[PDB]
Parts: sequence; structure tokens; C-alpha cells
Amino acid sequence: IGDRTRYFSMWNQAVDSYDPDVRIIENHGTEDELPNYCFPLGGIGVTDT
Amino acid sequence: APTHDVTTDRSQRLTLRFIPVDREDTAYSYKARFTLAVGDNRVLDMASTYFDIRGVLDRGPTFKPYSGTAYNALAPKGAPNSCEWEQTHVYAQAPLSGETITKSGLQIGPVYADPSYQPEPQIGESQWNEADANAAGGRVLKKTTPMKPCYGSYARPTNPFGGQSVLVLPKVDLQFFSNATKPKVVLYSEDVNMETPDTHLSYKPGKGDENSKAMLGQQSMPNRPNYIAFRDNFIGLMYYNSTGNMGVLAGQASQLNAVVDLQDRNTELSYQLLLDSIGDRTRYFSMWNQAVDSYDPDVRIIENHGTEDELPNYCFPLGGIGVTDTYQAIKATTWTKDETFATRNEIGVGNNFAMEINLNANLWRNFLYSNIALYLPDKLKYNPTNVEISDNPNTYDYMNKRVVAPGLVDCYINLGARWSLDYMDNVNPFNHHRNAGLRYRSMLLGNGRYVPFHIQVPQKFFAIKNLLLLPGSYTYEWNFRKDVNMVLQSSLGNDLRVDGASIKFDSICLYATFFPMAHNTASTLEAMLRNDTNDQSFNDYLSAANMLYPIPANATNVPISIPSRNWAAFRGWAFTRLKTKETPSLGSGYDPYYTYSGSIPYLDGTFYLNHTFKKVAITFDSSVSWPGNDRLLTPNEFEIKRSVDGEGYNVAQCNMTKDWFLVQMLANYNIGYQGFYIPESYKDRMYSFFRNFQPMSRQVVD
Amino acid sequence: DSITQKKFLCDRTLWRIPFSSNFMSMGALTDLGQNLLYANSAHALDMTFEVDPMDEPTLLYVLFEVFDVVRVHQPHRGVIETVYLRTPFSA
Amino acid sequence: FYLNHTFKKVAITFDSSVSWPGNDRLLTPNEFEIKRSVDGEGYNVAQCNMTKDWFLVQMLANYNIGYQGFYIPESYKDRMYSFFRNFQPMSRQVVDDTKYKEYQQVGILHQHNNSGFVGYLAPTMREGQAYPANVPYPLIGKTAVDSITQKKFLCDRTLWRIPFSSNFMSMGALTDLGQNLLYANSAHALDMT
Amino acid sequence: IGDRTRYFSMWNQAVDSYDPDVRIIENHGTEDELPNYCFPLGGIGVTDTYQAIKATTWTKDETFATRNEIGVGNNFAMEINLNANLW
Amino acid sequence: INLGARWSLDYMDNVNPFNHHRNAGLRYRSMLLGNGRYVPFHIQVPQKF
Amino acid sequence: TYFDIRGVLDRGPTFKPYSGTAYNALAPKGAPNSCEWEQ
Repeated sequence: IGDRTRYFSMWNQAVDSYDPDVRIIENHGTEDELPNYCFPLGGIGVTDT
Repeated sequence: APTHDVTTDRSQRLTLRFIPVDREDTAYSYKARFTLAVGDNRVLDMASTYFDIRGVLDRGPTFKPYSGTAYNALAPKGAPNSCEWEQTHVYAQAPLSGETITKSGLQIGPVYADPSYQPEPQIGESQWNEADANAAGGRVLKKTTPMKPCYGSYARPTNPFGGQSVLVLPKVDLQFFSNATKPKVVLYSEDVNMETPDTHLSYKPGKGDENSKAMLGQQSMPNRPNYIAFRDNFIGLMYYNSTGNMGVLAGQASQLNAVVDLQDRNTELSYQLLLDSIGDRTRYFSMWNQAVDSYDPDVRIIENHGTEDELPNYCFPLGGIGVTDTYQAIKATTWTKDETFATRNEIGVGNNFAMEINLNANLWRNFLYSNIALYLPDKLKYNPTNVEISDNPNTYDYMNKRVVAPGLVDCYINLGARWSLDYMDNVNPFNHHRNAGLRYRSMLLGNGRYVPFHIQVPQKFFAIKNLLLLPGSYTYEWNFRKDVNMVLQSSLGNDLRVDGASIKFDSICLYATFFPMAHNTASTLEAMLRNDTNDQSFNDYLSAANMLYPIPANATNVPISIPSRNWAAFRGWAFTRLKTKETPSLGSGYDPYYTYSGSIPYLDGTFYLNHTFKKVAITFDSSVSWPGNDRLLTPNEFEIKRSVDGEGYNVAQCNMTKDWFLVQMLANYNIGYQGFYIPESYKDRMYSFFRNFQPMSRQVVD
Repeated sequence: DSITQKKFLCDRTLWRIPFSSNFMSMGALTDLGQNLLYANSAHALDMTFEVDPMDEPTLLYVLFEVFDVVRVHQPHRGVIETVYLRTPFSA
Repeated sequence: FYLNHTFKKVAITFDSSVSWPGNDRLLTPNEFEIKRSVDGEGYNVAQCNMTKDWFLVQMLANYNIGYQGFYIPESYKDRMYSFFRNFQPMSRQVVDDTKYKEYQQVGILHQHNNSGFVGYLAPTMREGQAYPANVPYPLIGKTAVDSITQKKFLCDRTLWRIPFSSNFMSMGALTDLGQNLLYANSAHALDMT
Repeated sequence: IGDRTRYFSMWNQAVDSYDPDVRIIENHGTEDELPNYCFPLGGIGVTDTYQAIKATTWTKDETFATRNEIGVGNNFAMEINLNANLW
Repeated sequence: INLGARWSLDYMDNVNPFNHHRNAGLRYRSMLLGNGRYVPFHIQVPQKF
Repeated sequence: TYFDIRGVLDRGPTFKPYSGTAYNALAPKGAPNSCEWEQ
């Protein structure tokens, strides 16, 4: 008689559910085409006089 | 529930299975013939029949159901594996700390390392603060094994312990090193069956694949994803609207074929639109491979609101400090060394050692490159250096190796605007790895190139798809395609005939389910239905004569002439534009010049060139302008969009005209003469005007 | 100094021009489709489309909306007779 | 509920002899076969190991869909604990370890991928050295290994249903078979397997 | 009389709203169970020069270069908590 | 902050939540004009009385 | 019916339709450019 996706605190009405992407893994990999780096706070690092 | 005249109490199967009476597999088509028997006191709703097919499919080597690599994905893209080369030089790592080293190798614990699998590359020291090892060990690749970047590197194991050495059998030779010239390091060198199945080089020092010091800097890059699967609603599998390959439905007694088709009709598109009119096409149903082609809206139209990088992000030393120095404790004006403390104490002064990275800017940039940059028109790309690349641009190798500059679609692109790149408006948005329908349909088959399949295919022809067939025997025959570019779909759209895809149909049956209707009731229904007065009748949903007119490159004016004819009952016109490369020639059983496998708008409804129309003029008897009567603001023709030269007559904050907006709202929802408002969502379906109308604006330097 | 550009996108739909005196849907068999002017005599039709140029061959896909019907008759066991009618633009 | 995929079949008998529903209704008349092993792909549907019989029965029992085509039921009738909403067919390929000659069975202890960059057998500090990965076997590309296909389905939070209706359809709370004199004027024993 | 979640440019019809996760914070933490690291572009970092030697009495191996870069122990690494930072 | 709780900061309850960069309507309406400060505009305004 | 209006708008210098910067966003926030100075 209703939509159980909506919650109502009065009756502690909040249906048990699970993340569908956890129950059934869909592994399409990662979009890691580009390299990612971290750099020296000064922007250069090793320098000489 | 009613207790009489509904169901039969006699023995009767609910589902019947028919074996082909005749099969005829040819060069590019499969022909199956069945004798569809409808017994006495029974009725059959053709909607409950379908062709059950089993066969084998090889998606080919260009099939890649994922982004990234499955091998050492975490390795820096330019980092090499421990290797050697002639100039014999070495560049390696010895992560396993040992007790001592003798001619017998590294002393693991008097047990030495078994050279076939020990030391194991994935085992090193357990803490960040380890004491320099007096003796270490590790593996290394012989100069006879081609150098490849760790990232993407793979070598099948040759022994149950993970060893990858090439069998002869395991040939592992020990090499000792030092700075008493006692050995301090030992490397178990070996050759391995080196592979890089899902990656290609993004940078190669020079020509020729000879191992060298320079080759240590090669950079690897993951290959482009390429989902390959059957089409939405099994489009293409069955011949429709093709005279030389017409289907057959005839009474074994009437002989006449009840199926009469025309190359002029479009049964696949008709089904696509029928389906969306009676249901919610966002839901998937594996049985019919029902998973509509779609695209990520944030990819089609870029909304660049920047990144929330207000806070700096850093990575730190595993010890938390980094550079430290030794100090001695002292006690008090005169200070003396404190003997209660060690003499050498590590203490770091100032803040710790740190590197900095902008996580959100990187994440955003990676999104732009992978989803838009790589999909830019080929004219914006260039050939790689020191890397072979195919001659065929319809090839995966070509599309995978052509390099694109990230700067073309960098994170500062049209900042603050909701705008689709002009270069992308005319690019089929459904041939993309983020097309959910195609991805689902691809994963429905599996994650491998070799797939034995079993599918159920529906009958889409309007004349018989909902027909209630009465008792009698009929010949039911239909033709199926074998052309991979038609039966299969790839997100990249490469030529699957050239790129090794193939399919074979092993068996095909026909299933039919009969409501177990009470026999006295079935008999009565039959008698009534055999009356011409109670003849059944249907209409094709799309209900239209389909015509394709060529538009040569760079042409702008397209006139069409329809010879004098009768127009009684004419309902109207509907239209779009298609790419010739994405429109097979159905005027034959096989199109030799068809070298594309992406979505086929003509058949599936993935239209995307509607913005390229400027205007349309309609005339009857070369004089009478329709609709005329001074109805429109520009009475002699339908103006779809006007250039900045005529902003006045435009609407909704875009270049579309008031006339056109009005006509489309009326035509689709009867909205217009009493105000403009968003139509009820039940009437504003997936292929409707409003739902898809996307006005945009942006500013550029004058 | 800047310049403004406006455009729109409208994927997966078909441009429509109904043969209705007021462009509204008031029935499958349109009012103009019933006009004696288009019944008692034939006419020629000319259409001219102006489109943005594309540096590659393309196709203008025009859908002439009509009635594509069939009436099925099953007078005796094992017999199916069909009458097809498509108008205008009859087979 | 989350164990509905673990059922293979169900046989129903009245008075230790009369098989229900019998009458040669199902493709495998003597029992309700929920799923069949690769040995009987023929009678399976929707690209998974579920049988045509079972799919038909559940569609009829839940939505009266089946005798005039298969299609997605109206969402108002396909609720949270309904069959279709929860039906999840799946497939995957794995190396054929009896047809692929080069096959080697390597346990987790000796598997290495991202060695030198990840912890060993645990979520701890990285260790080891960079090296060609030895897993997983590639199922794509030119060197794709021989593979075997596995099909299955998941169907959580629902209940398998077998309505006591002559045609499995819902034609009223008080079913037609529930009103049959055969089940009214005399008692019967029931056996289920 | 309508669904105000849909936009219509003609009347600038796009209701003012806010991210519910901003108005009411739901802090369930971060899934940072695994450590995240960044590594040297070469994959090793600090290495030292070594000479090859051949066998109780070891002599320098002339078939190998005199200076060979080999790193002992695990590679050089920095650590970062990606999910805590993102949050 | 308030780990494990679903709670709005007390300091924020009386702060207009719609004056924010994550207000979708305002962001859309802003991008409808463009991404620049200088904008020639053309609009249609309805009668509400 | 409706009023069709055309005009010009200057959102001003405080208008910023985005988060972050459009310039060298990837540079450490404290890293300088190659520069020189007197001392």
C-alpha cells in the first residue's frame, strides 16, 4: 500500500537494504589514463647553488 | 475465481518446442523453416512465440570490457621491472632480506631460496624502519626478455608456486653483486613469457625494440575500453523490410504468404518507438536484450563548475617525519653529555617532509581526458612516434594508438559554463564506454571474448506479432544475419569484420505458449473469429514511408521532389539527419562497404544530429506554399533556428525560433495556444522533444 | 571583452510537422488528410531543407507519415488471407 | 530473504501417486525445475540457468504475464518483494583448466600483482619489488586463454510462488482449484520434495 | 500542478534547492581501511652502485658493468589517506 | 565532527541554505546566461497576476 | 502572452561561476614561479 523507499521515524520505518554494486560487482575497471603526481611544496625539489 | 469454461481439465502442454523442418546456412545468412502446428480447440497469441538460438561468438581481440589494466595498475606508468641489458647492465631491487649468501644463493633460514619461485617479488620487509640488510635477494629479468613498463606487465606462471621462468626446465641463473669481496646482493635472473595484453606504449625512446638504458623510461598506457555485444532488442539479427530475405507465414493449405514487406518500411525503429510508448525503457530485461542505448548527460554536455580544492592535500613519510639528525642528550651554563641517553638520537627539526597534490583537480582532469578527449574527432589527433600503427582508420589499433593532447579538453575548458564542445555535437554520443545499455548487454554475455550464447529473439513484424492464430498448420520461416557489423555492436564502432569478430549459429528452435483454454470455449472463440466481420487488424506503429536522401559533404541545400500523387489521409512529416557511414544498405542481404559497428540511428533511434537543421520550405504543385495562410512569423517556410542576425524571433534563451518551438510543442503535446509549460511526464517520453531539448550559452573572447 | 554564443541540442527525437490545420493532434486521420482538395485530385510536392554543412557524406531521413494497415482473415483451418493497405504512398 | 537461488527443483504429489499439476503441462511434467545445469541449457531462459517453465510460472503467479508474451510488468505491480524487480541473471568466463594446456593453479600465497606497491596478504605497508604480474589469466586479446562460461541468477527479498490455480493465474483470492469438489468432498495427503 | 524538479529555460523555471547532505551532515566516516601511497617514477627510488662478482674466493665479473644500480629493501614511498582528504 | 551522527550544525540551522554554490537551480540559471560577466540577454517573462 | 525582453547585463567582478582556479590548478599552493629579487 505504499512506497517503502521513504522513511518515517515515528514507526522506525526504514527498510533494510543493500548497495546493489556491493551485492553484484560490476568491474568496468578504472579511468586511469592520465598519470597523477604529488610535488615538492616549493615546486622544484632538488636545487643547486 | 470462475470454476467453469476457463481452463481445460484435459492433458495439454503449455509450451511447445518446434524443431526446424529445413535449415540453410549460407555465406552471410541463416534460413530456418518451421511447421507451426496449432491443434484443435486451441488458440495462439503470436506474441508468445520466439526463436530460441544457440551458437558461439568470438568477440575478437579488440574486445575490452573495461578501462585501465589488470596488471600492476598501481605501478608508476613509467617504472620498469628489475631488468638487464647489453651496452651487461642491471637495474633492480632486492626486497628480501637474508641471513647470508653463498654460492648456493640466499639463506632464507641451512635452507636457501628455491630459485624456481623464491624470492617471491611480492614479499619484502615488514616495517618502514628497517635496518639496512647485510644480505638481500630479489628477482630480475634477463636481457633476453623484452623490456616493458611494470604497469601492464604480465607473464603467465610456469609452476604451481607462481614462478614465471621459461621452461626448458626452470632456467634461473644466480648473479651475485658487491660494492673480502663477499656478496651483499643476489639476483635470481630468469626469462619470462612477457606480455602486455591490455596496454600499449604512450612513450618509446626510439625505434627498434632493443633493450637499453633508455628503454627504462618507456611509458605504458591502458588500451581504450571496447564493449562488444548484441544490440538492444536483438536489432539486426532478423531480416526485416528486405525483399530478397522476406519472412514467411503461410497456412499449409492456403500456400499464400501472409507476410508482405517493403524495403520502404522500418520495422526495427517502429518497434523501438512502440516499446517506449507502452513502457519505461530505463528498466532492463535480459530475455530480449532490452537495454536501451544511452549516454552520460555530463559527457554530452559538459558542466564545468570547477573543483572544490580549497584545502591542500599532502602525502607524508611512512615514519611521519622524514629527514632526521642524530643528537646527544646533555645536562646543565655548562652543559655535559647525559649518560642516561643513547649517544645517537633521531630528531627532526621543523615541519615534516611533504609532497603536495590537488586530488580534486586530478580526478576532474582524468574524467575529461577519458570521456571526452579520447573521443574527439580523429582530425584533432596525431600519430605516435616510434610505434607502429594500422593503416585502417576503421580499426581498433588505429583508434587505440592515435594520440590526443589532454590540453584540448583540460580542466579549465569553458569554465563556469554548461556547454557541449562544438567538436562533439556531431559525434555519435552512444558509441562510448559510458553507454549503460551497451555495457549491460556486453556483461550479460560475460567478460571474455569467447562466448557460447543462448538467446530468445522476438518477432517484431506488425502484421503477425500480436496475431491470434487459429487452429491449423502453418509454415513459419525467417532469415537471420551473420554479418558481425550488423548483429554485433561495439562502443568504439570499429570494423568487426576486419577486427576478427565472428559468430556461428548451432541450433535454432521455435517456442510457443498456449493458454490452456477450455475446449468448448476455444471452439466458440474460433467460430467467431473465422467470421470476416471479426477479422483482426493491425497497423505498424511508426506508420510511415521511409526515404533516405544523400547530402554530399559540405552541401547545405537539399531539395527533394515528389511526383504528382494522391495525398488523402496523409498524416504529416517527421525527419532527422544520418551519417552515411552509420547507415547500412538494407537494399541487400549484405553490404560490402559497411565498415562500422556502432549504434545505427536509422534502426535504433539513437538520433543526434537534429541541431544541424536551419529551415524547411514545403510547396504543393510548385506554387502553393504550405502551410501558408500567413500563419507563421516567417510565413513562407519553417525556420528551425536563426543566426544572431535575427535574435528577435528566438526563444527559450537559445537560437531556436518562436515558430519552431510552438510547432514542436503543439505537434508533440498540443501545448501552445493556451500557454507554454512542461508537459506531463507520461507524455514526455524518451524520444520526445521537450525531454531532449537542451539550450546552451557561453561567452568567448571577442 | 566577450562574445555570446547560443545553441541547442535535441538528441533521440524526430522533428515533426503534422499535416493538421492547427498542428494539433485531434485524431490519427488528420483534418487536412480528409480535405476534398487532397482527395479528388493529385498533387506534386517539393521540399527544400537547409542544413549546417558537415565535412562528410550524410543522409536526410524523411518519414512520410501515413497509414500502414493490414486486415487478417482466417476462414478455414490452416488458412490465412491478408489484405494490406498503405495510404498515401500505396505499395 | 537472500537464498532463493539455492533451489534446484520441487516435486508435488497428492495421495502418494497423483503428481501435481501433472496433465502434461510443463516441459518437464513431473516436477517444477527451477534451474538446470549446463547439461540442459536448452530449456533455460533470459540468458541464465533458470528454466523456461519456472520463469513462466513466476511471471504468471506474480503478474499474470506469460500466455500473451513476456514483458516488463507495470512498476506499480512490480514491488519491492516481487520476482522481476529482484531477478538478476549473470554470466562470466573463467579459464578452462582442462583445455588450456599452460594452466597452473596458483594459490593466493604465491599470486603477485602490484608487488612492491601493496602489502603481503594483508592491508599493511607496501613491500616487495615491481615485477610482471602472474594473475589474472587474460580472457581478452590475442593471447586470450581458453575459457568456460558460468551462468547464474540472484533473486533476493522475494518468495518463490506456486499458486493453486488451474492456469497459475490470479483470477480471484478463492482459487478455482480451491473450489474443486475433488478437494472439498474428501481429504488427501500431500508429499513435497 | 507540476513537478518542480524539471527545468524549463523559457521562464527561467529552475527551483532554488540545496544539497541535503550539506544541510544535514551525515558523518559515517571514511572507508580508509587500506593505505594509499605514491612512488618514485622509476619504481625504486634510492639505489646504490654494485659490481658483479663470481665464485669462497669471489672475483669481479668482467662480463658486467662496474656500476650497477640496485636498491635494497622496499622502495621509497610517501603515504596519503585519499578518502579522509576527499571528505 | 559529530562522527556517526545525522545532524545539522546548530550554527547552520538559521543560515539560509539556498545561498550556496550547490543550489542547483541558481547554478543552472546562471549557466543559462553563460560563463562570463558580460552578457547580452533575451528572455520571455510570464504574467503572474 | 508574455513580455519579450532584450538588454545587456554586467554581473560585475564578484561573479565567479566555479570553484577552484583556471590557472595552474595542479601546482602546490605555496610553490612560486621562477623569479628574482633584490636583497
